[PDB]
Amino acid sequence: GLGGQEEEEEQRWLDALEKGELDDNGDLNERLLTARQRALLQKARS
Amino acid sequence: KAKTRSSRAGLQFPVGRVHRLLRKGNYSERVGAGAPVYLAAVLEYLTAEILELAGNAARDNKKTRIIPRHLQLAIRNDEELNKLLGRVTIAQGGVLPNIQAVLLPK
Amino acid sequence: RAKAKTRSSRAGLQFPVGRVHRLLRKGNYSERVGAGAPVYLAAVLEYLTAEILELAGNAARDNKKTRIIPRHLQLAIRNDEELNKLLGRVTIAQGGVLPNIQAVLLPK
Amino acid sequence: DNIQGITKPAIRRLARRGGVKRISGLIYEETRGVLKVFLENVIRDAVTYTEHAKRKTVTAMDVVYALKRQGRTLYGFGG
Amino acid sequence: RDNIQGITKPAIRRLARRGGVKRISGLIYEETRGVLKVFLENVIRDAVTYTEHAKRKTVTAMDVVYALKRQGRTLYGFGG
Amino acid sequence: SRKESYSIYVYKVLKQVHPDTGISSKAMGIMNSFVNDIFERIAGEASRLAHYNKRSTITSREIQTAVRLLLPGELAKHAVSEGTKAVTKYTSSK
Amino acid sequence: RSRKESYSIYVYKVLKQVHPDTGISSKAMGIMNSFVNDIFERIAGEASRLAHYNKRSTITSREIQTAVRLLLPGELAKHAVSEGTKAVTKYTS
Amino acid sequence: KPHRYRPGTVALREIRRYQKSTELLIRKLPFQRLVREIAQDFKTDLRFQSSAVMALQEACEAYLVGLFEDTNLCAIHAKRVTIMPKDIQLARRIRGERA
Amino acid sequence: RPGTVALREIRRYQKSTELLIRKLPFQRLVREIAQDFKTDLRFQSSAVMALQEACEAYLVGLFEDTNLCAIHAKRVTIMPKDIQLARRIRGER
DNA sequence: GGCCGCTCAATTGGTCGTAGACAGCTCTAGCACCGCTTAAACGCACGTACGCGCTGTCCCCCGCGTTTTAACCGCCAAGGGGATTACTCCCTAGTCTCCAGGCACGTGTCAGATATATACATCCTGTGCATGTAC
DNA sequence: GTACATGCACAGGATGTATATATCTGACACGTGCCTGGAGACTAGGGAGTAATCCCCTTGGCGGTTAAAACGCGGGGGACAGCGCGTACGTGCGTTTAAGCGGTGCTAGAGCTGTCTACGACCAATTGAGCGGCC
Repeated sequence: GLGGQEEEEEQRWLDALEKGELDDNGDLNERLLTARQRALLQKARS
Repeated sequence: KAKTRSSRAGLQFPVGRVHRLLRKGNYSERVGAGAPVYLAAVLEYLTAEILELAGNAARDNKKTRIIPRHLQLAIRNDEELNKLLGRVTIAQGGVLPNIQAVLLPK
Repeated sequence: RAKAKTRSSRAGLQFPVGRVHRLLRKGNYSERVGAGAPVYLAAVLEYLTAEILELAGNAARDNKKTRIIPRHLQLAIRNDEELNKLLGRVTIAQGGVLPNIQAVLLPK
Repeated sequence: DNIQGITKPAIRRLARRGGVKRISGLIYEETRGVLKVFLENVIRDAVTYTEHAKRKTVTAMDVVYALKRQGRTLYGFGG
Repeated sequence: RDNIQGITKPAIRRLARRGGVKRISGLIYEETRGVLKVFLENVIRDAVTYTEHAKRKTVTAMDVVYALKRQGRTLYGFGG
Repeated sequence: SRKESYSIYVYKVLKQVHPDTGISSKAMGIMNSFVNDIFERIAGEASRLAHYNKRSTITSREIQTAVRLLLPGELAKHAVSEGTKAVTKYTSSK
Repeated sequence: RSRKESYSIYVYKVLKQVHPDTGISSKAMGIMNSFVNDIFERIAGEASRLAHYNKRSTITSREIQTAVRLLLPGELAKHAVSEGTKAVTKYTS
Repeated sequence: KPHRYRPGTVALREIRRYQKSTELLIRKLPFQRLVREIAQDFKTDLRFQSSAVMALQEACEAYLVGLFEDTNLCAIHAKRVTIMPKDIQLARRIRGERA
Repeated sequence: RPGTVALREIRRYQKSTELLIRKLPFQRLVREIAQDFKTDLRFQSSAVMALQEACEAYLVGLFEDTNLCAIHAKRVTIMPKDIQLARRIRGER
């Protein structure tokens, strides 16, 4: 079945782990933010 | 003709039910007519915001049915929800994906 | 007909059963407070007050002072494995801290 | 003894979710004491709410209220 | 203005010595001032909102004690 | 009997926020328990705030301060903004 | 004019019942007044929840017995329950 | 595919798999049977609702995850990648959870 | 000798009980931190004392737990990296 | 150079004054607490029915005992960075003070907001059924 | 490739509601007097600064044993029916607590007398090192 796409997500994230090219949490869009989150991002930009 | 306190104030949250819960919870012998409107609006805002973030996390994981995991992603990403909910636990929510640094290979 | 006796004296307590009933009924802990409630609660406050004062007294007397000061209270809470759980996150004004050295610091 | 039923693999998984890279062999036993003393708190509180209700049966509310009193609130079961 | 720096090095040194540490690495002092400023920031932010609620210009010892109960870090003796 | 609960309002908010989206009965259990917990938290703090002033009444001011005490950060400001907007609608509607 | 309404006389009586020679500084009186008033808020607070979680209106001796059984640690629970049962036993005769 | 593998790699793969998924790690019946031993020491012949014994499990696994996650942090701070009982005792004492 | 006068000093401040922070620096620091929550506030003298006791107790409690962190790392010397551990696993940040 | 007897410059001793701070009154007055009503609604006792939880019989994938082995801990050795400690010099924290002003408290008085009695209607919870999402 | 779980359609009872009624709480403007913010003068305790030096932590290196990962074996965890012990309800009931209005006990404030410790200072004794006498 289509589970080869989720197996490819595992292969992509392991290829990036063998390369060592990742965030400090090891994990791999402003339009979608709440008005509060826009205010917090504006507060981070100031 | 009547109009519900909820629909008059413009909330989807149940102002009448909040009024009874404040009156019958013995939080006081007297409850102000504004108090359950104001409280319903805050419960609504919190419920709208925690759901908006969960729905975004669900669609970003290509599912349309919100399940406890999506709430746990929403709550633990945004630090003001993570401070509000703090120490509470979500049934079958799991944990926010986080391989700690230094363990992460070189 | 008249001539009262205090509900404390009828209970056999030093603690104020009247005050406790008045506070339970006005505090909105419920719309109703049963007559056994303030009696029983007054006894519990008296017991915990007796325990913490008795240990404070011993701590003061063993420190050779005839008077309780916040230090002798703090040294009575922290030297009891039970009260230190009950008061596990209280600060005592002017209490200081339980005297203790971690053994890895202790010299030679 | 049913506490030895908390399997060595179960504690591997249950710690691996917490992100530990490597276990040490003493953890598999010592953790059972920590789980047992956590349960031995919430059960005695939950049973206390249950006996107070004059129930024979421990309900979901009897344990969720114990967890709310322990300051470790659990959502999703009951309310 | 400068007052966070006014918590003296010796004051933090004594305050740690009561807590029973033997040696302080010198980066502790500037960092500790940050922690203490965060703790007062939380307590004062709470206590000021109790004070504003009471329509009152003065922070009383009860308002800071209630803020400390609100944070689950209770304090006795200062009233209540 | 009746299992009195928030479920239809929570769902009615979800269809206002993301009209396509659906929600599991486990998530409805969470949303009920979350609303009930926030509610008991806020009303709990409002009752203490009334006692500290020796008032009887839970007026709307009592909720405003309980909200800016319990909610953190900018979330507190947005909640208070929603509350003051809501009471403004209600008192303007008569 | 307002009144402070403390427990000071009662805690003073209780000390004098167990260390008859000993004194209380007004600072230690303050600490004890807080401790009594804080345990009262904790017990009565928990008794209220023990009513709502059973949809009873009242709080009675068995609600406070359960509040004690939860709120206190080890030996202090069984001691406090012994004291409360003594007091209501005497009061009901 | 390979033989013998590279140690530590299957641990990192396990972390990803057990963080990505929310199933109960403790097998249900061993826990369902454990809870009744803790019950017998304080009330005989108790009866448990089907939800409640599982709500205890959700609280336990959320507590143990929420302890190993701090224990890991003590080990990393202590110049190790391996957790040990001397970390667990410490994480508890710093949380105020016993001693 | 070094570290011996420090170890004798610990015994001196654990037997002692008075405030370790200078009043006026703490008095100004409370007002300074208040300014951007509200202008023009008045502080009751006893409130600043209560806040000071809360802070000194909190800091002592943090250093007591920080000592455990450094000693767990086989250091008798505390470092910022220990404070970041203790305040993390307290759940405080 | 070595012994001892007056001088006057030397500590160590005992009785007075006071101030902090309870302590025990010692009122004394004002206010909560107790008693004895009458009333009404909560909780109790006690049936009855139904969920619901024990205690029961099938079964695969997980638990686990054994095996190598390699990477991490713990140990040790060396060394320079850095915290202590020991003074030194200065200043700002502590204090007590007085003004002098701000405002927390209290009291008299009001009105408007809220409890609550009750009659309708519309909301939403239990059931049933349709159909698409997660697996 | 499948069907269990959500999502919509419907009835109906309970609870939310509009309105009138009565009132007490909270808001307001008044004064009393408390006490906090400012700003000052002086001492001296604590603080900033430095130089000197010890020893601690950091690092790098090593060997040992410990956990990981793989493997085959087999046991017990996961998933389906039967009994009956409870848990939720409904009713009828009476005991319990509230409300209300008095009278007295007691508790708080204020003030006082009183120790009584505990801390300096003065008053009055004495002890000794400082020295000359003598041969």
